[PDB]
Amino acid sequence: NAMKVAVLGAAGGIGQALALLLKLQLPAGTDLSLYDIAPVTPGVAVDVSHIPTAVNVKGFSGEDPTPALEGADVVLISAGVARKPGMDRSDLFNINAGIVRGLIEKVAVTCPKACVGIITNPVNTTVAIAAEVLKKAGVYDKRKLFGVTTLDVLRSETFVAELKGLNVSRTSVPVIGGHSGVTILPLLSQVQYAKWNEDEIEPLTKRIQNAGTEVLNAKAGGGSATLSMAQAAARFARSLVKGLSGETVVECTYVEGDGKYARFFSQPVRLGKEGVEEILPIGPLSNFEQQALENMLPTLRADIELGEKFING
Amino acid sequence: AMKVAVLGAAGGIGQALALLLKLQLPAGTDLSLYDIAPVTPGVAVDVSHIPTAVNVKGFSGEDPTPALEGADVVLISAGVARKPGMDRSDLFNINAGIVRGLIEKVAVTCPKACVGIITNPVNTTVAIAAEVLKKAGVYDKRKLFGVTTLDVLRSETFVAELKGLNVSRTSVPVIGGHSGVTILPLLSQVQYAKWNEDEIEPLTKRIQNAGTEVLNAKAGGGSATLSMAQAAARFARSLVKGLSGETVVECTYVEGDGKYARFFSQPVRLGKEGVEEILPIGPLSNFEQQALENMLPTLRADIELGEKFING
Ligand SMILES: [Cl-]
Ligand SMILES: [Cl-]
Ligand SMILES: [Cl-]
Ligand SMILES: [Cl-]
Repeated sequence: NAMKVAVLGAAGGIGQALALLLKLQLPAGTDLSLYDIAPVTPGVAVDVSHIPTAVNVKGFSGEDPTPALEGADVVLISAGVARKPGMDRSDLFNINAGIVRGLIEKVAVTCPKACVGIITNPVNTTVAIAAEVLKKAGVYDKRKLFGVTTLDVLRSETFVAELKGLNVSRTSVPVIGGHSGVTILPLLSQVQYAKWNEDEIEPLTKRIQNAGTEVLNAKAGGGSATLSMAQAAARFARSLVKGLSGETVVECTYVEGDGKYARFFSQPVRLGKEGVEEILPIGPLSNFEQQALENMLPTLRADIELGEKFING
Repeated sequence: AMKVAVLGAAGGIGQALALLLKLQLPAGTDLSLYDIAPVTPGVAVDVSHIPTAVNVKGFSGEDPTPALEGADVVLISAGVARKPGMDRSDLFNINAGIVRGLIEKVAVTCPKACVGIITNPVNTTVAIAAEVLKKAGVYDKRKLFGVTTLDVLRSETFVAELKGLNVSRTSVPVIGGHSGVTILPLLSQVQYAKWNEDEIEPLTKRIQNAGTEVLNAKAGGGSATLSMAQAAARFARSLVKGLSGETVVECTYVEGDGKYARFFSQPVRLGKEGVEEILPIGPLSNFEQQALENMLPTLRADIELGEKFING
């Protein structure tokens, strides 16, 4: 089963780093298709094609992603602008909403059965945009639409391991909710081998929720979280590919589930041959987490409604 | 606890290289990032969120000394890249000065480090680095390298595709230098490959002009950055392994016996002091012997240009 992974937004900061990681991490025989408007894109593919791995790479540019999307099983969307010094979530939605819409319109007609991973922010909102564009095209499969939240997981694993003296490579931290601010809810109470003092929970939780700011407000001037976001995306794509290939994997991801909390909600999901295999429950929460969960819902629902309205008016 | 420093960590190669090193270096290795651009501390914070046991820190401003404290390996990728129509030598005027400045700081801050020059033109900038190191009275031939590893990746890739070999396990030696006519893949030493008369020259020319092929395909967006980062990361991993006591052999541009040129790329066993032993190029085919004769005058001029930038 020769998998095909397409990257829409392969010329941007996240996109190029993601192209590199996929070239190095994808299983042998996988096809990697890179697309973006900029004419540098075919050149990004040629650059990447020189790395000696058994992953076939092709690059495409111009206004039409259809050629790049041919036979795609996984479509990763990293197009648009990332959060940079002096930009609010409003700037992201302002620029990225129309970009995501146009790309999904092409996914809908070119590879409607692909699993789509939305990396472009704000994920809470941009995933709803994608769902509505797919619905309008009459091909919406909620098992195949994902908001990539994995970066919150990487950050959680890194900080928990640092603070509690655990193995950074083998520490597991579930993260539920959404992908921004108070919607990011790391389930610190479910981490093994970590004894928490009351005073550590809130500061660590706020640190994880506000981690993007540490990058933007770094000394001397700061920048965007380009590289960690690419690795988070690559890690997610890896899990999707495994699921599509028949291997059992579980990832916290933003999907349209039972709607008990919000239409879209990130929780553990077992991935399979059709994308979502089973949306697993969030498990037991501490009083702090239960409270944090209840607190985020109005913000999350608003993020969702903003994306739905962008397409439906 | 080994320490790897990247001078030019905010550029295209640099950022990608910071990412790969964070993911590929052994557990407990320190990674230090520096660039004049003020985004560099942010690049390190960005990379630090990736959960691996590699500790990373970033530095900016005009002084790289803080970034070089205790470095065992120093990778220099700073400077500008090619524009469509240029050869690697046309970058000399801008990059010669950037390399000199950085090496003056390496010379006084971490003179015992293995220095890998990625900044083009490598054939010349390595010579610049050597002479700067000599004026500081700390030049150690065993610790200065021109990174040619991208020629090896390209060779491995093109040979595996053309000859039906395993791309992960095909070994292709590459000698000479790092420029159009100085890159010499020793296709005759590749195992499991019967070469047709008409296959050798086109494949050699393809390996030699690969940098130009990426440059043209990017349509003004620069030269190779992503494959170059992996090539630089692989070379760094080999140096670290050598420094740690493991045996590894890599084709790399170093100051040897001067038989071909003062600096020449050939297989080198790496060890605790950097170069452990510069190995012979082995048997060459008639085509390879002739390709080697044809490059020597160009290679010698590339070196002399770098020597004259510092000495006069
Ligand atoms: Cl490699
Ligand atoms: Cl979001
Ligand atoms: Cl890697
Ligand atoms: Cl990871």
